[PDB]
Amino acid sequence: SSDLQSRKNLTEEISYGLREAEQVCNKQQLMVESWRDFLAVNGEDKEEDSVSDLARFCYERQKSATLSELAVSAFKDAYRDVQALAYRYGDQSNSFLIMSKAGSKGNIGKLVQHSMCIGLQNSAVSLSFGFPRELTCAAWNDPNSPLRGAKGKTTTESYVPYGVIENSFLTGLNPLESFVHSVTSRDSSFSGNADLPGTLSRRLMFFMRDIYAAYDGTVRNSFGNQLVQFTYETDGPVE
Amino acid sequence: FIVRLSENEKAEDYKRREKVLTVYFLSTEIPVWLLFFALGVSSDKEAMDLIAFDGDDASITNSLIASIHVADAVCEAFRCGNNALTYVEQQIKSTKFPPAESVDECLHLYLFPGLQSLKKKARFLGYMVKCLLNSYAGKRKCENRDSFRNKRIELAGELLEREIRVHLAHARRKMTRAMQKHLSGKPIEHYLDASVITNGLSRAFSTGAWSHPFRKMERVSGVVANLGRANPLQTLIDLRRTRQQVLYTGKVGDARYPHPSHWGRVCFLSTPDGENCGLVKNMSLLGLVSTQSLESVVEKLFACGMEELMDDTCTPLFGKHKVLLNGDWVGLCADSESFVAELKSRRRQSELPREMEIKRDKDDNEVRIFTDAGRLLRPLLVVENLQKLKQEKPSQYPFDHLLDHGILELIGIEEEEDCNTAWGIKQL
Amino acid sequence: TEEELKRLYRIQKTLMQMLRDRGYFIADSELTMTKQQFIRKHGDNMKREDLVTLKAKRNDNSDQLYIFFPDEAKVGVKTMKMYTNRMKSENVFRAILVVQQNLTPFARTCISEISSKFHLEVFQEAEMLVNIKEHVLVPEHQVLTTEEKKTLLERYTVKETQLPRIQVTDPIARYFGLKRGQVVKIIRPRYVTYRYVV
Amino acid sequence: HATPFSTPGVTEITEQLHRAGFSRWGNERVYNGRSGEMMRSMIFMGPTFYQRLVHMSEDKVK
Amino acid sequence: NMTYSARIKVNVQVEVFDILIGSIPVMVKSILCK
Amino acid sequence: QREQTMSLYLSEYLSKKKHGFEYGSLEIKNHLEKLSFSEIVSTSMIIFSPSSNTKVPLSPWVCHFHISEKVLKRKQLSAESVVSSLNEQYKSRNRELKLDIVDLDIQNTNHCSSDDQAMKDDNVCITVTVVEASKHSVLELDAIRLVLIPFLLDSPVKGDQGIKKVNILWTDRPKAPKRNGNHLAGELYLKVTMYGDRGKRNCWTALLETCLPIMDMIDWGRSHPDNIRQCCSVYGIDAGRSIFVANLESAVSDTGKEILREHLLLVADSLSVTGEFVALNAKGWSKQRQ
Amino acid sequence: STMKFCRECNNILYPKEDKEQKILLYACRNCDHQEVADNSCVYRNEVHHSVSERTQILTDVASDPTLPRTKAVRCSKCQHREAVFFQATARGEEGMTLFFVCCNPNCGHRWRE
DNA sequence: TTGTGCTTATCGGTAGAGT
RNA sequence: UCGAGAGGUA
DNA sequence: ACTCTACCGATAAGCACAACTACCTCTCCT
Ligand SMILES: [Zn+2]
Ligand SMILES: [Zn+2]
Ligand SMILES: [Zn+2]
Repeated sequence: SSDLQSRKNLTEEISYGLREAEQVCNKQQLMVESWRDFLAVNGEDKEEDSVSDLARFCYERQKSATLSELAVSAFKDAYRDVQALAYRYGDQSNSFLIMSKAGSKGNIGKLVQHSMCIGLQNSAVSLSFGFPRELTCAAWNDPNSPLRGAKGKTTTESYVPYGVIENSFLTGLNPLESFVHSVTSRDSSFSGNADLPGTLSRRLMFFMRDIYAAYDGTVRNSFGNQLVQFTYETDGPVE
Repeated sequence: FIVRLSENEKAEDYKRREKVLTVYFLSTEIPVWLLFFALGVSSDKEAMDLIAFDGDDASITNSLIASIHVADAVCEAFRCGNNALTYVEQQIKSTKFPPAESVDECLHLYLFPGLQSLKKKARFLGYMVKCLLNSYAGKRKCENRDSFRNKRIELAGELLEREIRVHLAHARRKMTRAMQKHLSGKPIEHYLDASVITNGLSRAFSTGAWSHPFRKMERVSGVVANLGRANPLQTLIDLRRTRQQVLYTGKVGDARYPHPSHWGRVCFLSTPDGENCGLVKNMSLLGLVSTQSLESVVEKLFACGMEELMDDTCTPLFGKHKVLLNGDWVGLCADSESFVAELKSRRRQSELPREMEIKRDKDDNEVRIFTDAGRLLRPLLVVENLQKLKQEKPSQYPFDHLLDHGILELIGIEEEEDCNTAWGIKQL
Repeated sequence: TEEELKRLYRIQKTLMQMLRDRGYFIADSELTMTKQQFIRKHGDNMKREDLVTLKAKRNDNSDQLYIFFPDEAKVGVKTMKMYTNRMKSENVFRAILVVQQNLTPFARTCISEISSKFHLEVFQEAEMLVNIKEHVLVPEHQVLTTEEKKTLLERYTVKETQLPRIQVTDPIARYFGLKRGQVVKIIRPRYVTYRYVV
Repeated sequence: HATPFSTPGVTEITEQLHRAGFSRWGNERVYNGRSGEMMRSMIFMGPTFYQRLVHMSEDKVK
Repeated sequence: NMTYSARIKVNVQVEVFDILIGSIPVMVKSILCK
Repeated sequence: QREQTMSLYLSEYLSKKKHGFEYGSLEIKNHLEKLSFSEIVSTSMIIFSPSSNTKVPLSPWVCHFHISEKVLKRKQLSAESVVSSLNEQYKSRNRELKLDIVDLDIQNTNHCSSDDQAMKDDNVCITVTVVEASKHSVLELDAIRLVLIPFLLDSPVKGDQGIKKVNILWTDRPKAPKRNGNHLAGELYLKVTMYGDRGKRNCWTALLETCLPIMDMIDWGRSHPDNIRQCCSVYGIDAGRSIFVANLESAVSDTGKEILREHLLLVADSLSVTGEFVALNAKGWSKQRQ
Repeated sequence: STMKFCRECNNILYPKEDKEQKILLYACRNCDHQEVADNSCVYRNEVHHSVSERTQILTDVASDPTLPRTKAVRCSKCQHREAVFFQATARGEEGMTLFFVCCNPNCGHRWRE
């Protein structure tokens, strides 16, 4: 930001963009077979009830995996516009913008997390708790929040965590937001899937080692001169 | 004591294979209703009232009816006389390792030792079956191993205790073998071998293989570690760690991820990276581990207003909430809110142990009290008596004075969820 | 029984298409026959008897193959023996057997024991619902003759063993009725490849 | 104080640095030591705390 | 290079009609420590 | 693989009708999707009604299934249709219910003489009564409740037992391209997932038997199983190789790296030298050498 | 699934049918007591499909399928090709009518076939 | 802790073979 | 030196 | 019409390996 007023304008703009993205996700969640009567062009008196239940959408999203995927896709689609604000509020001499445009290191999303907001934070694995849509001190003390085991809406056994962090790294993170970020990023530090590429490479090498090209132009295996390919199927240009 | 709900596989035809309730006590596999009628119950309606499901579910009713029918088929006329007691005695005697005591004595001491009366343990069994049915119906959530509310930690009081016990048992076996060899055919000092326990402890500390908590063989590893002298920070953080044992490392579950129960007890931002990612957890700065209290809080609980549990099973509990102390149904309370408030007030006046968790959950309609060891505690400011601090006369208050005057208190993980906590003074 | 009639019409059309692809001199009227014409010519009740026909190779009239439709499903060894006797009487070396259900183990042993004298093929009715050859994924298949196979072996100076293999149980091999020891020519959408039936 | 959850705002840090007679953004004008010319862009400089790890080059030589 | 432990003494009586059992390692700055 | 995913493409003749592809896909999904009788029914109860020995002995335990008309309207079903479907399912297998049962008759009634509850007035009632051959072996209630009720609920009123779920998806680069016409905007194909309860019968052949009334709607010239292993048995080794190449290209694109076509083609031709896609384990290598 | 206890010994009653009586009766095996049944209902269960307890969250059972999306149609208010199509009945019309819902987050337009 | 074979055991199961 | 168990490096 | 065997298809029940590469220290015994 050039000055304090620009920073305040950017903060308000980011907040409004996040609210709009959340509303877009809530609208996209309705694309299910249970709301076909409401989505049709008719006269329904339950229009206000769809928008009055704001906290129930988060609970429904965390319990359902398809709804979670749809919400994630909608949030990314809406958050592209939010990420686009860096070019409007960024100077040409900014080192982060220069390195992002040049492609040497980083990208636009990393700069957005640095300055404007971290954004969506979701975990692939299923957990017993859920983020209560706000990431504030009051939310952490709510007995009915998804973080406190279950919301009682009959109990729940597993959750797909889904949280949005309004703050950024520069502004700092409250302990609940830091906890959410740690839960999201804990999967990277695991040692899983470190042996699978090696084992797959070893097996594929064992299968493909004996293959070689012959003088006659055919692709033959070492064992018994077995014909794998009569001619190399490459689209040129040197044989 | 295990109560299992599963489809019947004994003396059951193809058509009738619905879920029934069974009791696994001393590997006897006895029907639940036979045990109910053996424990001073003479009516089906009374047994149903003991299991206060308080709901309308077809599966639960079908399971109860199936259990009744299985109990009737297994033992003829079990309700009349004491046929159920004879049947359970025969089942106990049928075990490969039957207890020496009789049925009239085994039930008193091998079944719910906390409850002295024979009818009270029937009510406890009814409560257990009610909890199982509520969990099956989905009203009650199941216990999770990841949460710290259901976990305890032992550092030296218990880890060394089992090694001492097993080495003492081995020494006793060797001593009695030597005595039998010598008697048939000496100072008492010669009979007892002193090198046994010393060598066992030395080997356990050196090799690092500690005795398994539940298995005689298959000694566990990772209990004893070397200290780091590179810098004082390394030896400070090595002394303050918590280990979670898992059979295999690649497949563990949700134990590698942070949990809301970790708030303030163990650090969630710093965990080792690698195979033991999340299994080893560093304790927080304000982290304390509870210890067993010599004093008994049972006598003080009755002074607050708690009443004794009804011995007769016929008398129902209208609105009296259950009071549980270390898993024992000590008594009942008419109103949970005032009872918990008075208990907390007594604790703040140093009239109760400073390491005690008071839990009140309205969903289960019970009051839960814990005073055992292994619980993780942290100090939190109390705003009710925070104005008492502003005396302006003293300065540099010792922590003991603050605890005695009630400005600060130790809050358990289970108790923290009940109370409302402020993050900062400015927000307060 | 209209569903059975249309199922049999589809099976007959697919069989005629397969025979035409195999070169058995199939008349254009049979290939272009419509469902209405089929049900009008067949009659009220076919009884799985009108479908039984005999076809001869276009190049040589001596070669002939007969298609057999058993009256009832779950055929046994008695009907197999009757079919073998009928083939011996009519002097035909190839036949196609279409059965609603799978054959009995005794029938399989009988049909395998006499494979040297005569060659018999078994096709399920479910398989013949859709023509496998007329598919986008399936490329063009051309069966090389003995002279073509010899020239192919001589050109690359490679034995028949050292070639990519195609099992007899493959749907394309059964569609073309290829026996063991015959190579094929495959054109991909160009570079061509050859597969050896083993 | 640099307490993690009680960190001061960026504005306070900039004001404190400005009161010290330096640029509020932590960057100062520098001159190339080889030629003496003045660099076009200011360089951020500050006394950060660094640690020396136990891993050494000569310990890894084989 | 020796164990820092403490001896354990208990009285044992044998009836027909303070002995040493073992040494336990001592943690630094415990209840029993110089 | 138990799932045995399939892929069905719509025919080109539906393009003439306005919104033809959408209507065709919806009709195919409606016809091919399994719908359990338990989902349709709301309240199931067994009522004691005297037999009165009309003409044939029968159990004095009739099964009353109450179904609201709104659900039938949503699912495009009628009481006569579901009764006929239940009768067809009962006569199709009749292998379960190993008791003294001879015939089963199902009756549809709009209003039933039940005074136990009248919460719903627009819900029809279905009466199912078992018939016994002059025996009292069916008089008990436990056997009926434990056997007959689960059997009726598991019976599908729509679709087939094999088909698990059908979802309609839009794609831009299909695995099976069109013959010559290339709209290239995309096509609305249906992905069918079946049940691998038993490997006795091939899933593709079973699907072919079900789609007989709608053979024209499905473009069988491009439809193919999603699996690679049985695609060779269904359409030949070459089709399986092509689908494997397409899947490998998709996986490489998902990985974000760029790999030349010749490498993937060589891998595909090496893994199918013997005409069968062997596994990457030592067993597959040993079989290929054998 | 209807359980009741007789007034004499407070034990579970077992339903039974007598051909001569031609009426529903309940009699427990503890005492020779028979009472007249009421409502003639021996079993009444609300049909539910929640047979997988504590398992529908971890595993996606797909209880509520997602509506299909097509790119052939073009929206009127905005030039967006993606829309959600489904079949539903009108307020008073008879039959199923195809409906469309625009997928543009900024449009929110729905129209019939 | 499993993924993948892998090899018996085991349940009918009906097809011929015979009377 | 030959081994086992731990702790770390990319 | 009415009955015995016999190779053969689908579910249990135990084995049997294998869960990455290159590195470097430290204690324990062996
Ligand atoms: Zn009814
Ligand atoms: Zn009675
Ligand atoms: Zn639009």
